[PDB]
Amino acid sequence: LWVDSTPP
Amino acid sequence: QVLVPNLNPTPENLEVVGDGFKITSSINLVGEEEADENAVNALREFLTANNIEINSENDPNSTTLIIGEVDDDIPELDEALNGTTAENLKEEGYALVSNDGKIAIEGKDGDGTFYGVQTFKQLVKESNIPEVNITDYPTVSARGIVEGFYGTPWTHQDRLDQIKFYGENKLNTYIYAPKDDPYHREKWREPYPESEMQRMQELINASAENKVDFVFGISPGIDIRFDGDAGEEDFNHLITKAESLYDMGVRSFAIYWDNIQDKSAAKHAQVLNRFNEEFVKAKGDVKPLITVPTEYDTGAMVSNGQPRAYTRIFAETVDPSIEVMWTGPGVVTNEIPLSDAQLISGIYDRNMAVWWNYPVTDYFKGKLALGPMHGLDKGLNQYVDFFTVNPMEHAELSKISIHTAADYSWNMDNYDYDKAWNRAIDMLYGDLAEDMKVFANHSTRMDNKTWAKSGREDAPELRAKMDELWNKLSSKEDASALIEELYGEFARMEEACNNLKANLPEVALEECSRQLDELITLAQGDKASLDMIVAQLNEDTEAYESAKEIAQNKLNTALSSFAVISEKVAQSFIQEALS
Ligand SMILES: *[C@@H]1O[C@H](CO)[C@@H](O)[C@H](O)[C@H]1NC(C)=O
Repeated sequence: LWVDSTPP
Repeated sequence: QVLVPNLNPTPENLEVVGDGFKITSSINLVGEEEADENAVNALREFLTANNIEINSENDPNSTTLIIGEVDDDIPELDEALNGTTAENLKEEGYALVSNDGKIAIEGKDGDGTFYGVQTFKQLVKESNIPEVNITDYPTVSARGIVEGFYGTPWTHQDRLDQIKFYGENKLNTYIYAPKDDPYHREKWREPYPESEMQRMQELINASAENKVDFVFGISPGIDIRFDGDAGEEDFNHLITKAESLYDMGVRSFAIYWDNIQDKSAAKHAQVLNRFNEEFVKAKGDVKPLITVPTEYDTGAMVSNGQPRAYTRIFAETVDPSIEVMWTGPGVVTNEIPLSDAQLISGIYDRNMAVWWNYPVTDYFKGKLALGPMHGLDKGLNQYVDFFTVNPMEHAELSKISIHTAADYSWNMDNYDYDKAWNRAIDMLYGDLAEDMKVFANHSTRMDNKTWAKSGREDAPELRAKMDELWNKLSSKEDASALIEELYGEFARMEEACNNLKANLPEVALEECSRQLDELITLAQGDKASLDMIVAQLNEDTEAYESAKEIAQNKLNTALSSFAVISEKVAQSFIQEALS
């Protein structure tokens, strides 16, 4: 998780 | 007569008052013993770089330059401003006057005096200055960059160059918060090694030289413990870290909570308040604490007009002195309209900080974001007092976008995105600006097809012509003049991109060569697309089938290459022609 600010 | 050159940002009040003059070979410098040390050095470097000596004894035949702050008792300065004053201006403002062989700079404070020299530096072309009366000051009082993206952090030399650049454009804030720096986030408790600390010291020094407030960020959200002896130990860790940067001269701090699993709102704010009391206020020369909540875009903060649980509890607890950052209506988003500012500011009973996620491209790395600030309301200063952009992992080409940031946040109501965009490239690229515009023009819109959409649409005048062609063709009108107009645009993209490849300095070229290649490919496929249109008009099948293979070959190359550019324009044109 978290390589950009992709929503969850 | 001396024309006012391109200035950035746009000064609030400027008036031409004379024909201009040439600055003599050497000048009388006045007030430089009392004037801001950094403003004087900026002025000194510029004078050396342009072969202008400073006299030791006054020479009444020499241009005379007077500089100082309002709070300096220097009466030769007041006489030179000719009734113009910086006294009545807001912090960071200044007055500048050139008539009749004298140039006077009075900053409201030292920051103001430095920015006054920056303006002076932009006004002088080959020794010629215009004769003007300026008073100038920023709309937003915190302006700059949060280095906060995912991916390869900027290098030391990138940062040193960036900071010189901020100074020259009156940006006063740089937030050190790179996601991939282990000591910032994944391993936030650990001290920087001695050599990493020596690169920090250089960075802190260059910030102060350039009037940039260096903000030391830290993101402890991953695994910080909040309660009992563990909460103490982990809090003391924040303190030791912040203290070791304090001890090198840092006077701004940020504690960030974005993109983490733990959503303990009260705990988050409690850590902020504690740090604010035990560090920020206690030290007494430390600027207000900065933060970003785990919920930081309006979508994730608000539900049917009302704050979600995390936001509401966070806003309840967090000290009013702290700056709270938010990205707007989405993470990466077309606009912040006034009403979105109003809503968020309302939840927080404060002026907000924007963390604008453009030109960052960490979420869609094949494309360069090379457009102006866009979709940001021009009355935003009513609810925002702190504005920073999140740049690309590409420091050099980030400059185009940031350049327009300087203009938007300094002189907001006057901001014109297209004018500011042309200025950025004019100022940064020189001889190559025209061609750079041609290329850059195709690389302004960011769209990942899901959650991230922002920026001015790609080459819109060309999209408009592309659409008027399909209109003229389907309603069988003579399109033969548009077709020749379009062959020109496509040949031009190729001509320009080839010139950029041949003549761009390594620093730029190493950031955008794959996208230059991509646009030449697309320009060529567009040319063949038109060839396909023309052989359909001429009922010529031999020439249509072979312009169709060429078009297919170009599109195939662009779709599978890493580089991405002009998706909805130059690229879509070829997809359109193949149906
Ligand atoms: C999420 O958004 C951007 C884009 O991926 C990312 O660089 C940034 O670090 C994240 N956080 C915030 C507060 O925007």
